[PDB]
Amino acid sequence: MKYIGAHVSAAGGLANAAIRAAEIDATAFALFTKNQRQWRAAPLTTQTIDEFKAACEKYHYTSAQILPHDSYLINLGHPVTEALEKSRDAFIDEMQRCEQLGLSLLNFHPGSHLMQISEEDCLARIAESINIALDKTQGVTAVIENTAGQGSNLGFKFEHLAAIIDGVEDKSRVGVCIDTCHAFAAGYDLRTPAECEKTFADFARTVGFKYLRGMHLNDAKSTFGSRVDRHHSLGEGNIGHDAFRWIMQDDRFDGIPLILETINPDIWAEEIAWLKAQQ
DNA sequence: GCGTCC
DNA sequence: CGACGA
DNA sequence: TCGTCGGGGACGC
Ligand SMILES: [Zn+2]
Ligand SMILES: [Zn+2]
Ligand SMILES: [Zn+2]
Repeated sequence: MKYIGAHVSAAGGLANAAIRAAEIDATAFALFTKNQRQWRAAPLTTQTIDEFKAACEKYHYTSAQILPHDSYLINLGHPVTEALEKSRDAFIDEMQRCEQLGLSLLNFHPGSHLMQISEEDCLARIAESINIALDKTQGVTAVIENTAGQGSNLGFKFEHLAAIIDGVEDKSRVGVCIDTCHAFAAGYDLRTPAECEKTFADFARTVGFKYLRGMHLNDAKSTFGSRVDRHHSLGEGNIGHDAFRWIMQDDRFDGIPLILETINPDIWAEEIAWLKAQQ
């Protein structure tokens, strides 16, 4: 079975995210456990935690269906030692809030060399940041998102994801989330079923589906190989609808959160139903 | 620099 | 993007 | 329901 949802708002409380997901009839959801544009946040209160867990129980969201996302400020491959340490600290905190919330997946972005260190070195830093985090927590898998390759951001080649995973000690708790907009922006074509085949055979060869732990289902406002990260609603961007029907019909994408991060939340319920109906 | 996006 | 502010 | 912060790294002016 497929779990199909959106990144919903956690304004006014994490439980609100589960409630908003149920309102759009999602069978999966993503959320930020704290604001993603700020370094600090108050510790989770027992009430926040219990309210969240109660909401997930009420609406039948198990941890296998929820894909929290970390902060935009964390750079796990930072070339500067103090900034790298702050990010590593922030990332452990994020993993710990997952532990507290009963969440078992944490989606994050690889990291960026800021043209101060080599790609090789940066990828190894990221792999080490992940080892550090897995060392201080239990039961939460580090899910690496592919990227569009904007600026000095790594993760735009599947080989990057493979190289980070090769550096992770406990491979039982690392995985990947593929974002279709980002893949398309990085040069992986999805505009026809045949191109989808090609792109996911490449993924299979380089990373392998055993590490696939989530998807972000985004059309692209940016163009093919542009290396620009700009989402669009399904069917309205440069990828088009065929890729999404193709993914819904392929059983390799079952049992993982499939998350819309499309740009018009007013149509997520309709995007979710359209995806469901493509199966 | 801006407004905007992720 | 979520908290907050009046 | 509106403007603001926040403050990392970008994009397209
Ligand atoms: Zn992301
Ligand atoms: Zn994404
Ligand atoms: Zn994106």
